[PDB]
Amino acid sequence: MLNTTFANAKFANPFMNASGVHCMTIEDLEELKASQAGAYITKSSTLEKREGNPLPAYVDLELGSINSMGLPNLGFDYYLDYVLKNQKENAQEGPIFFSIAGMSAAENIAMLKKIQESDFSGITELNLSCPNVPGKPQLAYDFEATEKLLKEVFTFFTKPLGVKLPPYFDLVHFDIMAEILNQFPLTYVNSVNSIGNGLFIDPEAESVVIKPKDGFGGIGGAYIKPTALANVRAFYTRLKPEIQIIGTGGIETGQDAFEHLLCGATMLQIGTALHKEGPAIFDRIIKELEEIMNQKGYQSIADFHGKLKSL
Amino acid sequence: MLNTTFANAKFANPFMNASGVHCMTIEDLEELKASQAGAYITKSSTLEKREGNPLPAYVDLELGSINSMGLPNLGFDYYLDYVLKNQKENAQEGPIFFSIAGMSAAENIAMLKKIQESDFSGITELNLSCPNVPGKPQLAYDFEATEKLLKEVFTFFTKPLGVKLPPYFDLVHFDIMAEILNQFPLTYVNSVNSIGNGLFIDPEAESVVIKPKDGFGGIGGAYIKPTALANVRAFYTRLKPEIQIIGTGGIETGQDAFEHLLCGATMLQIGTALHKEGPAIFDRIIKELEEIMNQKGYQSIADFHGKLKSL
Ligand SMILES: Cc1cc2nc3c(=O)[nH]c(=O)nc-3n(C[C@H](O)[C@H](O)[C@H](O)COP(=O)(O)O)c2cc1C
Ligand SMILES: Cc1cc2nc3c(=O)[nH]c(=O)nc-3n(C[C@H](O)[C@H](O)[C@H](O)COP(=O)(O)O)c2cc1C
Ligand SMILES: O=C(O)c1cc(=O)[nH]c(=O)[nH]1
Ligand SMILES: O=C(O)c1cc(=O)[nH]c(=O)[nH]1
Ligand SMILES: [Mg+2]
Ligand SMILES: [Mg+2]
Repeated sequence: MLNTTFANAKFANPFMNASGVHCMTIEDLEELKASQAGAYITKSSTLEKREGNPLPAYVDLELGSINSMGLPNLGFDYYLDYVLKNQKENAQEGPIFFSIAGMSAAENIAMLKKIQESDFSGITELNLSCPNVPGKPQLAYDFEATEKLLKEVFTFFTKPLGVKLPPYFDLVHFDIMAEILNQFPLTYVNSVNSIGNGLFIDPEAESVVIKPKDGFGGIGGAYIKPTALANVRAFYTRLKPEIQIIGTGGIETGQDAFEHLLCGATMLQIGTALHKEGPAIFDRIIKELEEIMNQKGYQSIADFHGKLKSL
Repeated sequence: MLNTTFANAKFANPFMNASGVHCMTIEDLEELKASQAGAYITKSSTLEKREGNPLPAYVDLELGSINSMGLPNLGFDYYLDYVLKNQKENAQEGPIFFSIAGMSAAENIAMLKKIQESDFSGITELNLSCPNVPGKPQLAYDFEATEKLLKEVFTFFTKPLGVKLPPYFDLVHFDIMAEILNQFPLTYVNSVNSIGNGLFIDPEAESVVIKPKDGFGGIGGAYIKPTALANVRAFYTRLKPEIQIIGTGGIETGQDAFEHLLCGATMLQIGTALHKEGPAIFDRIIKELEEIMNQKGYQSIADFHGKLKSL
């Protein structure tokens, strides 16, 4: 019922992990492969291995999560070797996704060049929105810098590429970004990364709950679903059909998934909920979405994809 | 216990209504005056009376609210005439706040000039963040336009003035805005207005829940507290001490209030919670905050104001 076509590839269902969650090591990735997830993506990588910010850096909240991980990752070479090797094996339905988050334009270009030259046949996700790198703002909030980077990327990168975007809150910003992105042979847009620089306080201790950046961190979970759905929908009505969408943000139940799909998302990523529940979440949410479809008499996602009604 | 000094004026407590909530008519305002609120503010006004966006425009949500009112208001002259006659009665402890949200820079300048020329002795709040007027983005997301407007404003406005700001999610943005604001003799900054252009969906009807702008509206309530607290704290550590802060966003309990004060807010505004509960909320939240202070052995807000601890 959930069979999905995305990036000219076929997936059993639209569910995936969100980059950064349960995808740090080969062991984590193999657990996602064994789960019911339709597809999975690697932790955003940098050219070299990176330690990350001081702990505590992640905290579970009643309405979601707050985090300032700081891009801890095992490095580009580590992830490229895993994907190449799981590619040669033909042991899964649908390609693996590879996320990169260079700490400079040159770094992103270097990793993209390596992917282009390698035998990698999967999908790449360029992260333009990490809100937890001290001194390095979200690139996608700088429209000029974003367009400049993408123009250089497309002068040589021919493989499937998507961009992970931060949430926008002004309609003109959606217009500007859509006009920048529509000029490229981009495969997809993934909205949204965490709501940047939020704060959570322990009132009894009168202090913040994470160590990095004086307690400021990316917000995920139920707190952000309204923003996530809005971003998915706003881009769905502005992007050229050639650019599909991956919806991310506040997905915990089949109903949350149904809502993202109504908005126009094709693939769906789970962050916070997966962090709390583990890979078993995929079997649960798949069953919940199928039940919603059964009650409505839908046998395919096409029966409601992007059909959100206005009043 | 809650006695507060703000804008060189004395207030019984820091609580106020948030502009837009329970402050449309003289009757609403008189009800706020009779309540236990330390101060109150008028609905943002425009030069001409406005009907507002088509209904339904406001919906109560489990985690907050979504709205696209569209600045319905009785017009600048209506509110000015009211505050001018009330001021003369000397019937309350502390000035009334007057909010303005002109459709254009020219409209804001015209209203500010009328306030300057009038005998108004209260406090004015310039709203640079309404996210619900079709085709009119939040001015405060355009740093150049914001600085330009404020420079003209201060060539003539000498009365107390604060600015209502939209939420920011990137530290560099707080730096830019702080640099801009610190060059002016502003009285305060009010963070934050609703999280703009969010979306809420009724999964059973497969439809949005508000009529304007295809269902996109400002988000308030529990959903936005992490963002609201972060904005209050980020400006508290960046603004010159002459510019105080009013904290707005997700305040429903004494604990929420305590958190805003710990961040650096001096006055506190309640929107969504007041919309749902009515003016009786002030008596409830005041007692909740005093109980928190009593348990901690605090006898004044100064005992913890801005004392949020980092790890
Ligand atoms: C602990 C943690 C680490 C994350 N790491 C990444 C990352 O490396 N790359 C990326 O694009 N997003 C990262 N994200 C953001 C997610 O991919 C996702 O966009 C976000 O958590 C919003 O989804 P949610 O509401 O399901 O949590 C991370 C989120 C969390 C909580
Ligand atoms: C129905 C409604 C009308 C509002 N009208 C205004 C307005 O005229 N001017 C303004 O500055 N803010 C307005 N706001 C925003 C609030 O003042 C407040 O910033 C927002 O709701 C965040 O606070 P909350 O979490 O307590 O709701 C409005 C909010 C709502 C829900
Ligand atoms: O690793 C991180 O800090 C991180 C990166 C990113 O893109 N998003 C997030 O929430 N955290
Ligand atoms: O009247 C409105 O639509 C409105 C104005 C504003 O500044 N904020 C908000 O949430 N609504
Ligand atoms: Mg599997
Ligand atoms: Mg009173």
